[PDB]
Amino acid sequence: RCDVLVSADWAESNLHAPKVVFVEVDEDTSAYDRDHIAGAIKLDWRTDLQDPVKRDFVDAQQFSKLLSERGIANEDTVILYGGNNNWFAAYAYWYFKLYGHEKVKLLDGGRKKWELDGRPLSSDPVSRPVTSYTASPPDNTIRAFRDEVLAAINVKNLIDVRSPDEFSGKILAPQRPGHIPGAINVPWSRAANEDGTFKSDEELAKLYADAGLDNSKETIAYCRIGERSSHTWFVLRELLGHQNVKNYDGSWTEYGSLVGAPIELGS
Repeated sequence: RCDVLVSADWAESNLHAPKVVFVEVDEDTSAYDRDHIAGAIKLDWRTDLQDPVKRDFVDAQQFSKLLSERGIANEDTVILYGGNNNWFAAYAYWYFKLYGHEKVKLLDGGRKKWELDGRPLSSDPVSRPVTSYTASPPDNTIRAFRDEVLAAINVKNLIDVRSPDEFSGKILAPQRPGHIPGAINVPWSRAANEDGTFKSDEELAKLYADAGLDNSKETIAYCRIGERSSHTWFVLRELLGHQNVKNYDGSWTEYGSLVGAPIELGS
C-alpha cells in the first residue's frame, strides 16, 4: 500500500527528504494560506486545475506549465493532502495519474488526520525554483466520457458515490434527478474512517461486494462533478487493485442534463 498511500508518521519523518514534495489541494488556497505542512506548496483546484472557459480540466501542456511554475519535476515523489475530506487531493492524484506521473501518493487521512494527530503546521510562505515538467498525453483508460458511459449501462459496474437521496431521485442536487440505470450507490464516505484515513482492504472489499460490485465487470465511478468519485476511484483502482476503473468526471451534472439519457429512480 506504500506505493500509493503514506501515513502521517512517514510524512512527518520525510518533510525534507530528497526529491519529495508535499502539495496541498483544496477548493481554495485559503486554508493553505492560513497554515500548511512545512515546505508544502499549493494548487488551487478551481483556478489551477480547471480550464478557465471550457468545461474541462487543464490539458497536457497546461498541466506541464503549471507544475513547471510550481517547481515540481517528473522524477519527484509527490505527496498530496487536503482538507474537505481529502476529496480534492484525490482528484489531483487522479490528474497526476492521468498525465503519467509515476511517483505520487495520498497522505492517509489528509489534513483532518494531521490536525487530529496535532502535527505541526507552518504559516511561512513557500517558493520552489521553477522546473521543466513534461506531462505524458492522457491515459484515458482511467477516465470515462459521456458516450462510453451510455454504452456501459448493463455492461460495467457504475458506482454512484452521491447521497442515498440523490441516488434514488428524492433530491436533484444540493437537469433530471435519479441515477444511471444499473448503478449501485456507495456514498464516498463509507470508505473512510472517522480520522479521515482509508478503511482496510478487508473492510473495503466487503463494502463493495455487499453493495453489488460485479467482479466479472470493469468499473466506472461517478459523483456530480467527479470530486468524491476520484476518492472512490482511488479506493477501487489503487487500494483494491481493480485493473479497469474509470472516473466519469462529467458525472451527474453532465449526465443528468443530457437529452434522451436513460435514468432510473429508487434505491
